[PDB]
Amino acid sequence: LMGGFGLKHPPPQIMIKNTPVPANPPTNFSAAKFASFITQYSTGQVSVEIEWELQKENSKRWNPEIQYTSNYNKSVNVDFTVDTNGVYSEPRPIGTRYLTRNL
Amino acid sequence: LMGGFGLKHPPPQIMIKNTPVPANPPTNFSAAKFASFITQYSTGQVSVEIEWELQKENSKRWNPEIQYTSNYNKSVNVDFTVDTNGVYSEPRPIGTRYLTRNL
Repeated sequence: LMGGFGLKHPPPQIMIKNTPVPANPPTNFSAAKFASFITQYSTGQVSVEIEWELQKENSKRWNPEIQYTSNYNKSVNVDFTVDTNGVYSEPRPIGTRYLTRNL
Repeated sequence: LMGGFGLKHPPPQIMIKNTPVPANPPTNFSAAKFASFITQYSTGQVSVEIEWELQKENSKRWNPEIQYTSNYNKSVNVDFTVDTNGVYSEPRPIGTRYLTRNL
């Protein structure tokens, strides 16, 4: 109901954690669990590749159709772009429904 | 300079006329040319088929591009359509330059 595709078997969850690295144990045995750990974090790179199937528009209508377009008028910032501070923003919620079809 | 493609050998001219059909000649020979003709015209159907080669847009720009679009606001007449009297009109001179490319 928010949108998208309902999948019985959706893309699986990818789970990740940093393996615990203990700090130095005491020199005499203690059966208590370790609360003492070496502070660490991890970084890396993640690639995702999806293949999408398209359904082309077959329409016979004579007149032109509504398209999603940028505005030609001048502006301080270009839409869908970084600003002077390096912040990427999205001006509007673009939807997918423009082309038309008969019932 | 008006636009289009310059061709040394453009599409040829297609020429058509109605063959003259004389009216009844006099019954005695006269060497004067005939000025007297059966009034007639011709109608028919004409098909033209052109094959056009396309050059696809390769652009890497992130932000969206200007498109040619219809206006969604309501109006008495749809653009590029007949009116109530059956007259087809073109509201504006659509040009071909929308997509962008670097120098």
